[PDB]
Amino acid sequence: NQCTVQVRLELGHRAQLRKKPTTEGFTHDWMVFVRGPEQCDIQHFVEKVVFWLHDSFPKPRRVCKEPPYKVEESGYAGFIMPIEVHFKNKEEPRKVCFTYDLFLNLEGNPPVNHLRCEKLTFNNPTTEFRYKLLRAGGVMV
Ligand SMILES: CC(C)(C)c1ccc(C(=O)Nc2ccc(CCC(=O)O)cc2)cc1
Repeated sequence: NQCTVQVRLELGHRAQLRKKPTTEGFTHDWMVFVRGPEQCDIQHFVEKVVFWLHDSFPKPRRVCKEPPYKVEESGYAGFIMPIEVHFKNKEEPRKVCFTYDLFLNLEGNPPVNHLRCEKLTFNNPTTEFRYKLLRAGGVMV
């Protein structure tokens, strides 16, 4: 049964100036996401993604149960965004948290377009979960 499976997640964000600062004077539009690499379907092993926005947002616990795993909002400032990626796994681990640095372009700088690549290593996953990771394009090591 000895077996290690690796899968890849990409977290990222885009930010630029709003032309029309909003009804609460929002200077930026931004978008944060979680995705797989090209030709991988992370929906096979990802139950859901939860984006924990700033406490100042309405309903700041944003849940994507299916792709795209993304939040699009307007704001005035960057903040640290907890992101939880829940797995379709019956044993441990059930999820992984990331602390995402959602930063905006200030002082009329070009738009932000950032990607953070994360490798997840699953040691001795169950038969069922191993199947999901490999279906998603996971690789045995
Ligand atoms: C500077 C600090 C405290 C980290 C921070 C950082 C960021 C923010 C921010 O942009 N909040 C916000 C911005 C837009 C909205 C949208 C409200 C709607 O849909 O009507 C709600 C809240 C607030 C505070």
